[PDB]
Amino acid sequence: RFLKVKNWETDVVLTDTLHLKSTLETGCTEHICMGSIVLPVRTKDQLFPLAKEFLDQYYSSIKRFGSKAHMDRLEEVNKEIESTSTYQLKDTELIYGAKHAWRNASRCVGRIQWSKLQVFDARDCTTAHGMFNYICNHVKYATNKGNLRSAITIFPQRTDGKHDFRVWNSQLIRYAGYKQPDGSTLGDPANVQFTEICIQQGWKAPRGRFDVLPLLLQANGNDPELFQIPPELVLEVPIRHPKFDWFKDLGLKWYGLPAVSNMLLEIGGLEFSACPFSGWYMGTEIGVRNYCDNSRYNILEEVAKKMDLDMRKTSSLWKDQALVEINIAVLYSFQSDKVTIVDHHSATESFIKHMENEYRCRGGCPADWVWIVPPMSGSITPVFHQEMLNYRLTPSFEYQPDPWNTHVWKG
Amino acid sequence: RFLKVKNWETDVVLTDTLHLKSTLETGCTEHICMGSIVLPTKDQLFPLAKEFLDQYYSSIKRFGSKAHMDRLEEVNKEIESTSTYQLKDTELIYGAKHAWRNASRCVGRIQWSKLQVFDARDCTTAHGMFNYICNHVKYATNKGNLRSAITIFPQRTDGKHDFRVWNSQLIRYAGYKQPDGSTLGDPANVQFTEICIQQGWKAPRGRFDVLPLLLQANGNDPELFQIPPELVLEVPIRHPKFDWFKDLGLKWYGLPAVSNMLLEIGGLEFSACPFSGWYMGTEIGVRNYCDNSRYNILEEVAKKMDLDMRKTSSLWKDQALVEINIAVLYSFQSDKVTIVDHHSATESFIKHMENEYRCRGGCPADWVWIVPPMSGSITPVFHQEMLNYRLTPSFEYQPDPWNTHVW
Ligand code: HEM
Ligand code: HEM
Ligand SMILES: Cc1ccnc(CCCCCO[C@H]2CNC[C@H]2Cc2cc(C)cc(N)n2)c1
Ligand SMILES: Cc1ccnc(CCCCCO[C@H]2CNC[C@H]2Cc2cc(C)cc(N)n2)c1
Ligand SMILES: C[C@H](O)[C@H](O)[C@H]1CNc2nc(N)[nH]c(=O)c2N1
Ligand SMILES: C[C@H](O)[C@H](O)[C@H]1CNc2nc(N)[nH]c(=O)c2N1
Ligand SMILES: [Zn+2]
Repeated sequence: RFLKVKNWETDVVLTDTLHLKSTLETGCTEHICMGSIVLPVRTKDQLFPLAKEFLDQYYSSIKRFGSKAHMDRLEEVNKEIESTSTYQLKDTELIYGAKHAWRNASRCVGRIQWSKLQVFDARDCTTAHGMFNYICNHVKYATNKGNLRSAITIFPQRTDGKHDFRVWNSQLIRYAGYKQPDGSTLGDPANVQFTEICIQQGWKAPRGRFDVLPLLLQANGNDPELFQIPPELVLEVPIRHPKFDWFKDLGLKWYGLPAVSNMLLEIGGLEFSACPFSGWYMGTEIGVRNYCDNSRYNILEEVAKKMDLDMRKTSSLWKDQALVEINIAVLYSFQSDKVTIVDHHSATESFIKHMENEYRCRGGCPADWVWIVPPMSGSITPVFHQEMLNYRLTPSFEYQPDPWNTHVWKG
Repeated sequence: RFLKVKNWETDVVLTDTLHLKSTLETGCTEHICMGSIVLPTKDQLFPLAKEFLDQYYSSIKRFGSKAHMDRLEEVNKEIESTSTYQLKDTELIYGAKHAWRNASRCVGRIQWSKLQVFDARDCTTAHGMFNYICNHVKYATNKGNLRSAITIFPQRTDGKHDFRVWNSQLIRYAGYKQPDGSTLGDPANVQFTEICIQQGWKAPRGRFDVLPLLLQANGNDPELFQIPPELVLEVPIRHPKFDWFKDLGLKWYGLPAVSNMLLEIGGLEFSACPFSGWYMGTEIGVRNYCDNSRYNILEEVAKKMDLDMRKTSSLWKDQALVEINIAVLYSFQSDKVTIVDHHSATESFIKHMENEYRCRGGCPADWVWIVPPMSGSITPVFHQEMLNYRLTPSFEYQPDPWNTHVW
């Protein structure tokens, strides 16, 4: 079967066949769409088909499908599964698999970049100290003094589900949040609960507005351990505005390195529960969401007060006005310090070229419109006007429950 | 089977049960989401009639009463004998209000129970259609104090006698492709303008020419009528700070009046059912003015503001966008023509969703349409999970009449 998508600005129509390779389920049915819902231990029996389907894809991609090497590898994996209940990926398969999980991530606007990903194989790691070292090397490499390079570090896969590797941080670099007795929050409200865990685990909190959190790292199902990232490895950008000289005195800064650490990477039915990955920011992530969400730094009012905007009626668009100036400030600041960042115009235009290329060479590009459209100025970006199809391909990144909810404390 | 929706700003979780009463199909499957796609007999009729009459009688707390049973009987008898049936006035009004209540793409549904219904089922000719539509236009406009209204022409019979308003909205501007290669006016209406010209309209050939109505009665060939100019309330666009803004020569009409949809009530199909409310400011300022395939004015405005248009990263487009939208709202407000900004409208919709969840067990909503086309995440709907599903009575898209009509 063929599915068509239309761009309503260009009338360009594309045809999807790749959706036929999807088997995992969406949340939707013929009677309900769950497109805006945020969140909508394996047998031998289920594992070999998953391994086979992955190795078939890998061997096709290298133009060796049905070769002796392909068949010998299926045979070798089959025997390893029957003998040991699992199997190990070759380094080449791991690299391919991690690049493909990114290529297949339908909520990611930055996928034009998917084939340039540095993969750090950390499957020989055994302790939380070893994980700390691996993560430092990833941060230093990816940062590259501001010229950011995408990278992922892949710790040992799940075995019985009782020996998982996990990074408890949701991203490698994040700012502490502290709920005050008077109900206000100091620092980032998104990280209050994780900050509390850190403190209980014995972190000495500086209690400021931008305290970089310590890593909490679990190796081999053991209780997690605290480590502080060397501050010299944490690149930060003070935020200022090209015209408004009072903007700097808001005291805002942000970190350069966005590095998601709470997702699970599935390749060939194997589960990598600790696979931190990093790219670079699109400016709206910081300027729109991190600064302006009501439940985050929530700076809209203070900025609009300083701009002397008419704040008595929402219809003056004061919030929209302040929003744009904050976002100019973020892009200006990153650019002035030579830290990689991309604006939402450039990123979405590149995504559309990526998507057309995918349709032409791969037969499709699963994309989640709800997430791809930027959180400001939606319809003046080309993605707003682009019909998209969302479906689930493996290899994939997946959500997983936060580890403090599931961990069995050894004590 | 019982579904939860969460707001990620407030942590409020609501439980949806209303979706189980859902009838039509979404276009999604378990394998593929099509959430972003813009367009995804006597025997058939009585179940549809019964489903509707049951909900109606339920709504007036008379479910299972003799009057309920008697009406179901009357309607069964009428379909068996005539192949169709007629709605009572009370039913028609309930149906129309509920079609709006059910419109998953409409942010303005807090208003759904205040809808003036004009019953034009007695209409027989296109001149009649024109008269009904002028009265709707004048009633709804109410000298700038807009009032929601729908006018309902006769229902489909054998499908060869359809009433249709050929126009996509009662009030729209002409578009003309020029020797230049550019487009004069609204590029969204080029094809329809050509049809008008073909049918005999003398086009003034300007940037903002109000199109004539093309009305089809009883499946006859459509006829042209110009809406009295004095009934079309328009607003010149100016900016409260930028003196030069007025010289762009921009204006928009005050009354948004969708005329191309099909209203389905109790299985009956009302193919001409123009309805109107009032504008959310972004509809004009973001979409009508700034879409590349619409009036596409961003460049011209940015230039008048003397922004750095060298690099996308200076956010020149974003700056100009906010200003264009400030001007739209200020102009409508100064001239006292009802308008709502996207902040106030989405705040109201969240309140309406809570009402619907508490009082009805849910609210079908299409997030892709509900979130405004600028400043998405600074409106509360962005952080609200929504479930989209199709309830009847409903408004539905239908084929453009010119592809369907035989002359
Ligand atoms: C290289 C520059 C990149 C840019 C500009 C970028 C951009 C983005 C943005 C804006 C989002 C939405 C984030 C949000 O709203 O919180 C996102 C989501 C995501 N991206 Fe990327 N991305 C990049 C690289 C990467 C890399 C290297 C990977 C993995 C190898 C990745 C995988 C993902 C995944 C799995 C999501 C979904 C995250 C979630 O559900 O929490 N991206 N991307
Ligand atoms: C009273 C003020 C109203 C407001 C502020 C409002 C708001 C809106 C907005 C912003 C849209 C999206 C339009 C677009 O993006 O092109 C919309 C769509 C829609 N509304 Fe409303 N609305 C109002 C009244 C009504 C009424 C009175 C009805 C029916 C009686 C209605 C039914 C619909 C339907 C069916 C759609 C989807 C239209 C389509 O798919 O083309 N609305 N509404
Ligand atoms: C590699 C890269 C490049 C550019 N940006 C990034 C940062 C992405 C961070 C995502 C942060 O999102 C936070 C805030 N809201 C939901 C949460 C992420 C999330 C939450 C849930 C429940 C599910 C899910 N899939 N994803 C990473
Ligand atoms: C009553 C009211 C209140 C506020 N605004 C309005 C105006 C809505 C007009 C809708 C016109 O929009 C045009 C351009 N994009 C979608 C399209 C309407 C539409 C188009 C298509 C192809 C399908 C569909 N269901 N609906 C009406
Ligand atoms: C409820 C809704 O799906 C939620 O707020 C989503 C919307 N779109 C998003 N888009 C991105 N890129 N990131 C997000 O966190 C969200 N949040
Ligand atoms: C492809 C995509 O669905 C299309 O551009 C949509 C997005 N959201 C929209 N939202 C509204 N309110 N109106 C629209 O016309 C659209 N267009
Ligand atoms: Zn869906």
